[PDB]
Amino acid sequence: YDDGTINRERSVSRLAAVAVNYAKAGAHCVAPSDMIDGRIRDIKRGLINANLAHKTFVLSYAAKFSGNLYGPFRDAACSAPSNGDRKCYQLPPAGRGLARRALERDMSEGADGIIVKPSTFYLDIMRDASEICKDLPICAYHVSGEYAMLHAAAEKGVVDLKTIAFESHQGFLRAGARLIITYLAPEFLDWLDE
Amino acid sequence: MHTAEFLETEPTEISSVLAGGYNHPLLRQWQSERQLTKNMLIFPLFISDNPDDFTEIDSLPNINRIGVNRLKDYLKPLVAKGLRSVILFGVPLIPGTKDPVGTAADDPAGPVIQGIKFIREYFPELYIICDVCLCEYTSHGHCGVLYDDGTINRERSVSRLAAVAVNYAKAGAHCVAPSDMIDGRIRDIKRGLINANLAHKTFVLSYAAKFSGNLYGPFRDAACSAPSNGDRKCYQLPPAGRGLARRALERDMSEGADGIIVKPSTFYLDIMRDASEICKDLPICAYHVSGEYAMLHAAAEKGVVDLKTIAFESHQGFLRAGARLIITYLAPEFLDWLDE
Amino acid sequence: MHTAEFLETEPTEISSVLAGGYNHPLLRQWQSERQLTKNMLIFPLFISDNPDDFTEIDSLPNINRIGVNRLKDYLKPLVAKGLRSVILFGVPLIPGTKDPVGTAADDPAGPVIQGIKFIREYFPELYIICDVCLCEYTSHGHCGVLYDDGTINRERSVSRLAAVAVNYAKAGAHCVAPSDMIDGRIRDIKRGLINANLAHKTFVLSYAAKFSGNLYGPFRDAACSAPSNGDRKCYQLPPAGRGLARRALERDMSEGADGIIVKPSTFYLDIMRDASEICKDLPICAYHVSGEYAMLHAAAEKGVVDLKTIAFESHQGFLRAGARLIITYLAPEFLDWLDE
Amino acid sequence: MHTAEFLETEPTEISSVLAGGYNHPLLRQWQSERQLTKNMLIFPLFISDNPDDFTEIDSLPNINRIGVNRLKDYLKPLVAKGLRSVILFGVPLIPGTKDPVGTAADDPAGPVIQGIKFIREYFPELYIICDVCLCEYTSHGHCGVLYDDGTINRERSVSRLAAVAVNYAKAGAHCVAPSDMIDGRIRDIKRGLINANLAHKTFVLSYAAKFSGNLYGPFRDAACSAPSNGDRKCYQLPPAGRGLARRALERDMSEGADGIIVKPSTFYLDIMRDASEICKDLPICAYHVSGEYAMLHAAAEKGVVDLKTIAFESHQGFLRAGARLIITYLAPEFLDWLDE
Ligand SMILES: *[C@H](CCCCCC(=O)O)CCC(=O)O
Ligand SMILES: *[C@H](CCCCCC(=O)O)CCC(=O)O
Ligand SMILES: *[C@H](CCCCCC(=O)O)CCC(=O)O
Ligand SMILES: *[C@H](CCCCCC(=O)O)CCC(=O)O
Ligand SMILES: [Zn+2]
Ligand SMILES: [Zn+2]
Ligand SMILES: [Zn+2]
Repeated sequence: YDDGTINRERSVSRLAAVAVNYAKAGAHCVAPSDMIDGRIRDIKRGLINANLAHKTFVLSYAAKFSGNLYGPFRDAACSAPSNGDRKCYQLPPAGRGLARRALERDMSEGADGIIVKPSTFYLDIMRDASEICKDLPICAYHVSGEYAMLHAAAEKGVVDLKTIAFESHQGFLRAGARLIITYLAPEFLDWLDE
Repeated sequence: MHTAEFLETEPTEISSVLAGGYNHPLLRQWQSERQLTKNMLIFPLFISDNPDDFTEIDSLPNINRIGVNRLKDYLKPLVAKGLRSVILFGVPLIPGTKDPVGTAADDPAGPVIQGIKFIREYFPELYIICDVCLCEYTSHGHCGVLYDDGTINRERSVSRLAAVAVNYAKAGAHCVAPSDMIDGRIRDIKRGLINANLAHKTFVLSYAAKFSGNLYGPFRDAACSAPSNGDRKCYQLPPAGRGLARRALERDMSEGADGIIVKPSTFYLDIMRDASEICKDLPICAYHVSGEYAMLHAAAEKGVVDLKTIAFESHQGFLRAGARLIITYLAPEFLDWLDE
Repeated sequence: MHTAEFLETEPTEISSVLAGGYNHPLLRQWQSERQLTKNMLIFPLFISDNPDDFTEIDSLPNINRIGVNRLKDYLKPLVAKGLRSVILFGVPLIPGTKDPVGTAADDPAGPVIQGIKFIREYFPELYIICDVCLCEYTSHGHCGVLYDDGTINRERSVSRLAAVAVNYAKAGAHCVAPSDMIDGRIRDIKRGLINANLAHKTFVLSYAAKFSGNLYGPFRDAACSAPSNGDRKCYQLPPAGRGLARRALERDMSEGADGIIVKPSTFYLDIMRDASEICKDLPICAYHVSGEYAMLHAAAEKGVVDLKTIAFESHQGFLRAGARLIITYLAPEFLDWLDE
Repeated sequence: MHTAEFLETEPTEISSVLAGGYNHPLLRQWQSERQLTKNMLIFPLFISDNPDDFTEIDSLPNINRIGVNRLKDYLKPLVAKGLRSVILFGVPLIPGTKDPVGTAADDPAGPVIQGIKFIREYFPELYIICDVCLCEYTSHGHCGVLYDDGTINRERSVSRLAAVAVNYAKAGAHCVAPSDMIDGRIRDIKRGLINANLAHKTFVLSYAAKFSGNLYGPFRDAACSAPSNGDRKCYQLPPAGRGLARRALERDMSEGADGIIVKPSTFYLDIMRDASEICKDLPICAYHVSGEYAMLHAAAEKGVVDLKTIAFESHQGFLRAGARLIITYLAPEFLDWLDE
């Protein structure tokens, strides 16, 4: 909006277009990560009208929280909320009630799956999701801050990288996830073999 | 030209609109099921049998091993800042003090009981929790009395444990927190307290869901006791074992726990949630373990995160998952922050 | 002309649209609550008291009766392909070896215990499960000690059974799987293991929901023992009895089962689901029975189905219904397939 | 000597004792939540456009393709034995009769509608169910109208389907059973029936949970139509997909299904159970598929099982899992057996 807060209507309108265009280009799955109210509905409707809903997985970041764990990401995809705070749309860390409502909402609006982000620090929300979205695949996102915290701790000798990597990621599966987005995927491609 | 495309959309459904509930700073407080207060905080104390002790524990940043004559000067600022509870771990370093049956566990001249008498005299408003285990007192560093083969002897171990716990309560501990994970020990501790006419005044805070893992590093570097010859996995639950943790939670509640501890904490938030449903009528306590505590200190130092920010995030995480109590090495920092 | 008519319809409701979730090969993997892995597989072994045995079991395609000196050569390829667990059935063929009280059940020179010692020595990474029953050892071919009239004697039977199970664990079995279905036997087996100081290391895997039926054909043709004079229906549950199976499941869990077996499997998938709710905190195991296994081999041979396709369909069926373990005669084929 | 050992045991706990409930033949009837009756049975009919047809369907033992002038002589013994319901599948073999949009589906001179008029006139006590799909009528053998690329066109397909279903009801079908699995088709069929003033008298029996698999073999060998160029997996649910089946069940109920079909049956008993909870207020119907039916015939012939025994076991299995209806090719045998 002219004031700087977010314009729901024009934003979701813009977002649905992008998602559809990614699917037109050949993406199998779109994962909206904006957290703007009602965007999954408009993305699903957009895919329907484009005759792509029958082949596009909508993987919503349904429970995405504000926090101190996104550090390295901004240092990669170069984009950190200049002038403002992404807390008026990311949920507050203490807000379990809102996350539960956001989970039911995205499922009801057409999500085929949901992402919980960050992961370790939100395992209880993953569990909540496993009950509310029991018929849907749940995906854990091990965020750059969580990933950097493990690398740092190991380097300092607090823990062993591979041990704490398997512990944290088995932690996702214990809490209800059956999918994991992780920067340690290349190491896991190796380890799971042996 | 590639121009910005905008799809036609439907009017907003009311059911979509959540942001009305967290647009303002005070609303993100409204949205919390429990808010962090000072009396929620339990600070662990490692008591040495050298009474003039004050030794830095290598891998436990800003945490030390302290003897009785250094205790009042260390605990006075904290109690005057709002500290309400301590959890005691004894670290007897005198040679000859460890033995097969963990005899020194309840030695009246031992660090724990002396620590109990100290605090009871000089800080009688302080709530005293005592860890109950043999690992700190055994020659082999395990949490119970072994069989000749080296596995654990359930019967003799719980028999030994109940004695210790009762003795800690006799000495004046308000709360006993058994951390051994040996099957059925809460029953025998409760029965022991009953027969000693102390059950009506002793809180039994069970480490009901305690997991094996890579997060206990600095602790062993403090209370000097890491499972020589063997692995504490045959009694600590496997990290993937949600089913066993749920069963262990129902068991300890049914055996008399007044409260339960989930340990470690951040990495087991889903188990805390499980506990909040199964043990809904009981206080649930999070233990932020030395490995978790050291991981945060390390990450901050490296610039990955801000210590105080991630400390508040992690600990509010405990409250979100169902805990209303927190055992944490960051209690002294939180005594400061909660004021401002 | 008859032309193709098309009714006017409403815009698509989002609530109608599911295909977004399974349009791609990797999504049909995403959609599974559990994926089939190699360590899920338990392969049954029939051990003969003739140590040089290797006899084809007529009605059990590609499955044989093997003695101790033929075991290492038979199990070596499998363990090196990923086999992690075996379930042992003894087949004593020596005359004079069967008797009223099933004495040979725990004979230290008997096929089971000798099989246990063999595997423990030459394959110490293998997890050993022992079937626990008397039917293979009794003169009359029934699963417990009878009354003079021929019905089963609960007390003496469970007394006899607990002894056998404990003896198998003494000999080194990691897991005992009682398959008799006699009321209360899990309690007495657990108590027996407790008193022998073996409960802390022995998995009790109860055949909690075992049904009467037409699917056990080849088994009797292997372990030579089909209910002479009588019917095993007065202890196996009736196929229509869902209520009894549910009660039997709660009972065995409450009596100490660490896991439960549902048998047969395909034809009882709804009971597996029932078990997944009642015994939600316990591992559930599917037993693909010799009749089910022979039915698939027969159907394929006749061209009704493809063996490997229907094998993966049936066994993924177990995982869908709640099982995370499978006892199956197709384990050797699955050791191969899961690789590719 | 190795003697039979017997452990000391505790008195019997009442909670252990279940056998009091199934010791007698009439009790295994008491124990059933539903008993199999004759009016539960629905027999499929394959109607050819050659009215003098009576051709054996290779892979469907004792089942044939029949034209209108052979129908009364074939259905008379059955109706007089207790048959109450039929499910019609048309098999138009005349050249030029298949086409892109499945025009022949609701051809008034087509086998289905002619079959409807036949039965309505000569067997007006018979309840008529019509399969609703395009696969039997399309040039490419798929269950809906395709996009140029070959995937399925949801809108035009459901539009085409609703027309067919309504037309079957106009012709006098009592029940329509859509088997295409295309998202949202039940809504449009119900709306179509409403607008035609037929919803008050037409049962909509949805194939809500229909899975991909290896069990449909003989069917394609009967109704001649197997997915040329492609795979019916992008609309049939994956076998491992319990979550999708549960969602599909809630969807079809919410869209107006009066009943639901689970197909295949034995191999999906856990889904039947799921359905019994989600669609608890609706009749649930089991479809024993041609592959399942052929597998039983094959297994019996090979001696693995007894046909009638395993037929009663499997079909009582449907009732145990929650079904109160069964579509089965063994209906004629069951008309006989249920009498004795
Ligand atoms: C980006 C969506 C996924 C979270 C990035 C995860 C990571 O690697 O840190 C938006 C997140 C944000 O920067 O607010
Ligand atoms: C000690 C009981 C509490 C866990 C220690 C927490 C910490 O600060 O690391 C026994 C744990 C063990 O070492 O196994
Ligand atoms: C044997 C216990 C497991 C069932 C055998 C499974 C098979 O391969 O057929 C007792 C079953 C019995 O014969 O009653
Ligand atoms: C036909 C609908 C009912 C399933 C046929 C049952 C049988 O007798 O095999 C469509 C199924 C298909 O061929 O995909
Ligand atoms: Zn300990
Ligand atoms: Zn038996
Ligand atoms: Zn079709």
